[PDB]
Amino acid sequence: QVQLRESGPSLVKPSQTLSLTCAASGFSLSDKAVGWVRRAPGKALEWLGSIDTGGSTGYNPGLKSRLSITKDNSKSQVSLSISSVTSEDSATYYCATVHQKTAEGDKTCPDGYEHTCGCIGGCGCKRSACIGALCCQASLGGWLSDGETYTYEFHVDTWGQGLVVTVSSASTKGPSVFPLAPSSKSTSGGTAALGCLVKDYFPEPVTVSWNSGALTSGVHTFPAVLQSSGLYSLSSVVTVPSSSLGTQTYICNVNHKPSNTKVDKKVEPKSC
Amino acid sequence: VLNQPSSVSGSLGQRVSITCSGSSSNVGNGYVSWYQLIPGSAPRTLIYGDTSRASGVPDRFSGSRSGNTATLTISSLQAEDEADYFCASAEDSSSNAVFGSGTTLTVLGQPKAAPSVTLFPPSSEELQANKATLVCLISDFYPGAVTVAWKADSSPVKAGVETTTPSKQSNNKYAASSYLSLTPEQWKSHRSYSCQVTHEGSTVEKTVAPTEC
Repeated sequence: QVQLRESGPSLVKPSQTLSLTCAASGFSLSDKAVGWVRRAPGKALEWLGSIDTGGSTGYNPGLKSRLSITKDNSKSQVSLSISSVTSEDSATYYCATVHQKTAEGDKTCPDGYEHTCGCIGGCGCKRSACIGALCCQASLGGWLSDGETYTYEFHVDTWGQGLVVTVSSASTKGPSVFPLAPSSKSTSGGTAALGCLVKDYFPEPVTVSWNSGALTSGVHTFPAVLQSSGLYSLSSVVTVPSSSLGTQTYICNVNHKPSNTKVDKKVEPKSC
Repeated sequence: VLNQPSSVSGSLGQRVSITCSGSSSNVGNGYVSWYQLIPGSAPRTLIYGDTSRASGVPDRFSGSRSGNTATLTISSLQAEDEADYFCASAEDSSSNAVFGSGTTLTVLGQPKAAPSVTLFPPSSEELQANKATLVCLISDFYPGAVTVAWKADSSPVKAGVETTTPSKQSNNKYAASSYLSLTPEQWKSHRSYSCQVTHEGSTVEKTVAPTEC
């Protein structure tokens, strides 16, 4: 299957250059074009640029001066660099295979218009209600379909997963991981919720698995809170049989790539 | 930017339409695409070439166009369809894509689901690091709107409280969390702390005490 994976720093200082990389799998970079798209928090999708099968690049015109896309078919990687970034560039960045084609010969007339060849000068488009050989004139709202009708096709095919990027002068902070053990009164009968608190990290993102990924059912990782301190905290819990709270091993696997921190926190049962 | 409505709403099982307005140099060129961005998930290509459904897109999603205004029509509305919807189209270059301003879809008629609250006290490890965080986890509720209040013993607490905006889980219900940061001294000095979660006029209170270990 076609897969795309973004890598690069999740934190960049203001005025630095953000450089990302896209790893392709399931196809060859000499067969499909790859493009970059970003969505800042709350705002709309924003096109960045693409590089086609021939190494030819196209960019968002307003951002072109600060962009640069390169490719290496061998390593099967697509790169993106954005210079002089600011808070405005904080966003989720996607790479994706994109469809790009320039088509010609579209003499079809829009809705409410009709194709005719009985106009002065040959064939064109007239309003359906217009009558006469001058209906392809501009004064009557028509046009002659002569020569070059270039139509541009674009759409994103397979979307990457997306890399979170924060542009800030605040410094990285790795998380403190604390066990969340159920007490004898916080259980829920035959099951109980145990978890991990991932406290005071910056920037996003953080991932949590359980037992190296062998425990997935009943796992609920909550979205992070952004605290007035500018730091993030999130929690992950898993619901397990109450019988096993003190005989089965439960370990949360926390990953905070922006600080190069990984924590395996074994959650032990409380006594009372 | 292509012009879309800020928001639209349709009832369960019924049908909704989302417009995408531009010029003859983008939407007019007749190759409009549509994308579904569900919170937390990667974007999903719905439509391309005005009307062609992308791979795996159910038949319920229909694209159309008349002149310089395209339309995405979603039928048999399901709760999972709530998401931000974007149109796009090239402009004067196959490598110059323009996106719409986005439309938030609210599916109406979804029934109330009451929150489950789990409250954890500070771990013994954190207390030894001279910190203390109460963790109030809130799950499985709809609509995604709660107010969280904290009590020390029976007195309200406003300092040190951090609460998330609710966000949608996989099961079409919402999740939220609230954190109360204390010193180990404060935690130990009170008889209990409480997290009070109010959802649709009903309040769930969970309580923890330093005496419990």
